[PDB]
Amino acid sequence: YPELKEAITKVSKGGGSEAEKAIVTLKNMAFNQVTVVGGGSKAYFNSFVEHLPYPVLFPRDNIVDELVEAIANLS
Amino acid sequence: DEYINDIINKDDFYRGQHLIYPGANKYSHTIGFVYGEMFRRFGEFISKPQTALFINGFGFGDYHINRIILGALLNPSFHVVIY
Ligand SMILES: NC(=O)c1ccc[n+]([C@@H]2O[C@@H](COP(=O)([O-])OP(=O)(O)OC[C@H]3O[C@@H](n4cnc5c(N)ncnc54)[C@H](O)[C@H]3O)[C@H](O)[C@H]2O)c1
Repeated sequence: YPELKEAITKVSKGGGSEAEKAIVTLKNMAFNQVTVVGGGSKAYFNSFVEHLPYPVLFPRDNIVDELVEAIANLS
Repeated sequence: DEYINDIINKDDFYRGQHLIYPGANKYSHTIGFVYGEMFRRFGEFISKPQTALFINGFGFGDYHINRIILGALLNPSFHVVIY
């Protein structure tokens, strides 16, 4: 949830919707099974793309475009 | 003995459907059948796994072969040595 600190400020100062209170109360747990991530883009879908690691044994070189262009030109 | 010599040195002597070469009578299915079948066996032969194909000292004067090879690159077991 990107709006993490905002919810904390709202509850401390008063107000906030039911979702903010729920996330605040369920986030206070100090357990390793719950992870807290905050940021302007870390919680967004964009940051999730780069988090995926490449396999150790899977080849990393890209040779698909070469095959496609070879097929297009020669064939 | 019988027919080749006459064709060679008999001047004006020709007939209809008697000879099959080179790729001559394709408008007739009967002849074409032979070349189509040989090419079919060749094409489904390269589809085999763990098969080695050789193209050595070839000028690549044909068109179908090159396009078929380009479209058949899905096989990761293609090796070529050309002079
Ligand atoms: N079942 C089949 O495989 C099949 C299919 C279709 C047609 N055909 C036959 O194909 C038709 C014509 O085919 P084609 O005669 O034009 O093919 P082709 O015999 O001319 O192809 C090979 C040629 O390339 C020449 N060449 C030029 N440079 C070369 C180089 N650097 N290295 C090697 N060779 C070089 C060679 O002189 C010669 O071998 C015939 O009408 C028909 O009989 C056969």
